[PDB]
Amino acid sequence: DNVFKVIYINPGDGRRKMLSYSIYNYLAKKKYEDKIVIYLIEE
Amino acid sequence: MKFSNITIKNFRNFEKVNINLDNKNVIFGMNDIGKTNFLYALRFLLDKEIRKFGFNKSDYHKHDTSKKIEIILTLDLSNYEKDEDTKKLISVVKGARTSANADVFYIALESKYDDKELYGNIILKWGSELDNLIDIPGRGNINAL
Amino acid sequence: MKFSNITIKNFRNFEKVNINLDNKNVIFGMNDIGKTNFLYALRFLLDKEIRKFGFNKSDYHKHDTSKKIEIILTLDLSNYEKDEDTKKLISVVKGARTSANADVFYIALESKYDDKELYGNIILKWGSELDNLIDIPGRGNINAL
Ligand SMILES: Nc1ncnc2c1ncn2[C@@H]1O[C@H](COP(=O)(O)OP(=O)(O)OP(=O)(O)O)[C@@H](O)[C@H]1O
Ligand SMILES: [Mg+2]
Ligand SMILES: [Mg+2]
Repeated sequence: DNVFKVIYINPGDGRRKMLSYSIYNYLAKKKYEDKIVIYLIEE
Repeated sequence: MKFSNITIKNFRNFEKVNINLDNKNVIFGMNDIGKTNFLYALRFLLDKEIRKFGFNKSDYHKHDTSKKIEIILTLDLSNYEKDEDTKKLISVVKGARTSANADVFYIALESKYDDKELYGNIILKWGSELDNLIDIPGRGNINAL
Repeated sequence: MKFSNITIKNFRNFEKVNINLDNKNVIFGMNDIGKTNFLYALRFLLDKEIRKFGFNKSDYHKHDTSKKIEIILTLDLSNYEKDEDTKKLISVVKGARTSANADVFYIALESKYDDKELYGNIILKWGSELDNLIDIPGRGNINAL
């Protein structure tokens, strides 16, 4: 857990999913510089 | 029996829209454009599981309650002699049709807000003329639609 | 002014129950016999948000579903021009009451199972006499009660 950080993504509507992508990419850019980030996107 | 038209006034992102229809309808468009809000205007008109909760403040156009919500659906009944769904309509609405060969029918919804109760009541009407809609009879939680 | 009597004629646990009441009343007893179905008889009469879902098959006595659910509440309006709540009742009831009996009020609930759509519809009536109870008028989802 000191190496890999896993971000699992599973989803009015439409823009909330893109806003969740912006939140997940902002958290991966900010809080996870020292980790290897693996995205797991489900549909 | 055929769907002909729907007219939506002051419901969510629709200020005044008029859409001709049919039996088979396919709705498409962009994101945040109102495809789900178009289908929920049919849910408030015809489905009794949503109509019993009433309207909130957020169901009004740009959130102000000084304008009433009016949704009118038009049906065509020109094939009464061949279709059984037309007789399924006419056997419940046996008093409100005006002329002897009335081929149109109108099912309408009106809603006016109450600021003290903070509640939006839904009143439904039907008939054959647009200026002579009568109230739907009902007893308890069941009306005739 | 004062609650006098409740009569639960058919409900979940009750076969024929007639309880004298008052203002400020406390119900107690053993476990698993009643006394939250007593409180559900008052939520089905006077609370709109419990009343709007109707009755199921399990709300009838011993799942018999051929009897009529009837819940009658008697109110005593003997004191006039002393309490504001009696004027609050009489200004909404209009003239369903009679000047021969200007002292008692009956708010009743009746329910019969449809047994085709599988739904028990709740029809509410109010009146000054126990025979000849007329229906409570309502416009949309809003009752006069
Ligand atoms: N009361 C209202 N007044 C004004 N605009 C409203 C109101 N309620 C919703 N909207 C607008 O409608 C949008 C939501 O529309 P809706 O969810 O129907 O879109 P959609 O086309 O079904 O989206 P998608 O296909 O991307 O799921 C909101 O983002 C807002 O712009
Ligand atoms: Mg949508
Ligand atoms: Mg209990």
